[PDB]
Amino acid sequence: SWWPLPLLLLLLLLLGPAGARAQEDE
Amino acid sequence: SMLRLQKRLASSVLRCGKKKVWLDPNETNEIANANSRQQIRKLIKDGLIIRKPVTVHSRAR
Amino acid sequence: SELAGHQTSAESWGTGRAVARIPRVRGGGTHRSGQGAFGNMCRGGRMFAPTK
Amino acid sequence: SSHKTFRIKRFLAKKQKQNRPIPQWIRMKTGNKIRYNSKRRHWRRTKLGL
Amino acid sequence: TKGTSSFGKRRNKTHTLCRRCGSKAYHLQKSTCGKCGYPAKRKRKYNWSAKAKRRNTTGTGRMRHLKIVYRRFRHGFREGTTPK
Amino acid sequence: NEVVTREYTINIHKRIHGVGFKKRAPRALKEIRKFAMKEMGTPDVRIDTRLNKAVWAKGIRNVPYRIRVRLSRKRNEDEDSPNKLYTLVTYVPVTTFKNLQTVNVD
Amino acid sequence: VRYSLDPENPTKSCKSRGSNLRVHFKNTRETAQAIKGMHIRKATKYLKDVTLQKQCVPFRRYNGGVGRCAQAKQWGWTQGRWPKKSAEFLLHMLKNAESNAELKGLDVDSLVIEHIQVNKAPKMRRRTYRAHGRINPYMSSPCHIEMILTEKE
RNA sequence: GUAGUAGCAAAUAUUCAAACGAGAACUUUGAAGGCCGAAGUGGAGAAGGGUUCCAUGUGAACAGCAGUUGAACAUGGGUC
Ligand SMILES: O=C(c1ccc(-n2nnc3cccnc32)cc1)N(c1ncccc1Cl)[C@@H]1CCCNC1
Ligand SMILES: [Mg+2]
Ligand SMILES: [Mg+2]
Ligand SMILES: [Mg+2]
Ligand SMILES: [Mg+2]
Ligand SMILES: [Mg+2]
Ligand SMILES: [Mg+2]
Ligand SMILES: [Mg+2]
Ligand SMILES: [Mg+2]
Ligand SMILES: [Mg+2]
Ligand SMILES: [Mg+2]
Ligand SMILES: [Mg+2]
Ligand SMILES: [Mg+2]
Ligand SMILES: [Mg+2]
Ligand SMILES: [Mg+2]
Ligand SMILES: [Mg+2]
Ligand SMILES: [Mg+2]
Ligand SMILES: [Mg+2]
Ligand SMILES: [Mg+2]
Ligand SMILES: [Zn+2]
Repeated sequence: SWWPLPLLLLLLLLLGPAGARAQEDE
Repeated sequence: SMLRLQKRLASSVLRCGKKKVWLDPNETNEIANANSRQQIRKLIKDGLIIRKPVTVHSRAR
Repeated sequence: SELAGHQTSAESWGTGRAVARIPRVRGGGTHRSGQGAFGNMCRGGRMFAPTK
Repeated sequence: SSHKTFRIKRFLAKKQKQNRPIPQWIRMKTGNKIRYNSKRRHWRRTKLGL
Repeated sequence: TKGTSSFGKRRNKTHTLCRRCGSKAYHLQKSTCGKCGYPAKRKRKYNWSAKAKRRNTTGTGRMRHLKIVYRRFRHGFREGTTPK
Repeated sequence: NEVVTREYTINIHKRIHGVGFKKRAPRALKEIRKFAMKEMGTPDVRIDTRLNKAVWAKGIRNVPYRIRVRLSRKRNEDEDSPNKLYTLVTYVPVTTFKNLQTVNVD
Repeated sequence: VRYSLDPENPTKSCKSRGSNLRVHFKNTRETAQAIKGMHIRKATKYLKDVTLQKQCVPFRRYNGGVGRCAQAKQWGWTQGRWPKKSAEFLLHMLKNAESNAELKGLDVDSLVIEHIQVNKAPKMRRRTYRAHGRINPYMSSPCHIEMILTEKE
């Protein structure tokens, strides 16, 4: 009888980019 | 068949901790009949729940 | 249409994420946040040369 | 916050009013398509935060 | 520790419920309101956020008195009672 | 049908060998259930709390090397188990384990 | 309702069905093929042994990463596993199918299992927490069960 | 498709029996074996959370296994 629970909105957030920067070729 | 109420309630009545206050699993329904401090104070003074005296830490050594 | 083909406000992420360069709405929580904003090819975008 | 002012207790009074389920006779009316309370709020997940 | 383990330090509230618009925006450490400008005389609205005018101009409340001025204008503000 | 009662010594020092310290003494009781199951045929084994106290009375990593137990086979009723029979293992004390052997005792 | 392969001697065949039951689909498929065609005396007796881990269920189509076992030599195969909860619910339907065989008035020990279908249900969704504050879904896979039981004439 | 795969591995730990129960590795009691060891895994508050407190009832959700349990759901109470 009760309405189904959860299924709330996400809200993706920023994450680290380009893995381990490390050292660029030069 | 759920004595967690009577678990806590004797500890406030005996004025001692929860880890000790016990005897008689055999009279299970006799304890679970009761639900109040009035009820449980009868049950202390006739012998279903005892103090279980303190563990020993002798200084004789 | 005349107005409010795009009432919304958005800028685009750009490069460092794998999505695309359509503008994406700004915010979070409400699950339209992050979706495709105005333009032709999006849900809730304006039309192409909104009729006058 | 366990000791507080009166404006908050009026605000918090109304949020417990809101926070109760749907009776089973409004659900069986005519002119109805409500199934539940969507404005239902649970205090672990969604704070009201004033 | 720039992020998570210094979000645990968030403890005191700056914005608080105000009394004219009531939207948890009343900066206690200045005593002003960011939404409608409480100690000022005038209701804060600007022309760069059209939706904010749309959120709080007339029509969205009740107009619980301003409606029946429109009702009385349909007869030109009568002051008698009725015939029997 | 059979209601026999025997008495056993069980060399726990070999039935525990290499079971680690924090796991040692539970396998003592897993093995007695494996011991009591095999010796009587029946699967259902209930051991006494007196038997539990005797095993555990020197910690979980120092089990006594041999335990003179008593194997009794009984039977269950009253909207019963699908089994007819079961076991009630009980702890009989003896000081030293020389010259003793598995003697069927009524 | 409607079944795949509605039977060919329909008064002389009883049927049972299950929908929206919380188990794993890929486990329930392989145990259905072990069942299929076995007599209902042996269908009772086989699925007690899977819960007792004495006799396996071979994994024929959904085989990825299942370890080998000893008991797939009854099946001409290598990889077997011993699913409890597939066997728990699939032993359930056979007693429900026994129950319908009682009411119609059959000879319930001539009953072989003619047809048994297991197909995926609308899957229920939960969420768990991976690294960097990224949600990834975490969902069930329930399955619908049908069966037809036909007398060996 | 990957896939019944990674994975459910931080901080020493469970055991035996008994009751209710369709149903017990986890719920309750009882005994043993334990650890926190007074800068506590203890007793109480300020901030913030706002009914979470208590009781009873169910077991479709949810609790990343399970549950006969709960800070879940349902009903009713309590803050002088
Ligand atoms: O955790 C990470 C970390 C490592 C790799 C990634 N990347 N890079 N590209 C990626 C694509 C997919 C997934 N991950 C990715 C992200 C983070 N660390 C880290 N290490 C080295 C440089 C920068 C950082 Cl932040 C911390 C630092 C301190 C010691 N503990 C670990
Ligand atoms: Mg605009
Ligand atoms: Mg549009
Ligand atoms: Mg809030
Ligand atoms: Mg730091
Ligand atoms: Mg003024
Ligand atoms: Mg493997
Ligand atoms: Mg995780
Ligand atoms: Mg986080
Ligand atoms: Mg695995
Ligand atoms: Mg692996
Ligand atoms: Mg019992
Ligand atoms: Mg029972
Ligand atoms: Mg220590
Ligand atoms: Mg502390
Ligand atoms: Mg509580
Ligand atoms: Mg109940
Ligand atoms: Mg669970
Ligand atoms: Mg509630
Ligand atoms: Zn204001």
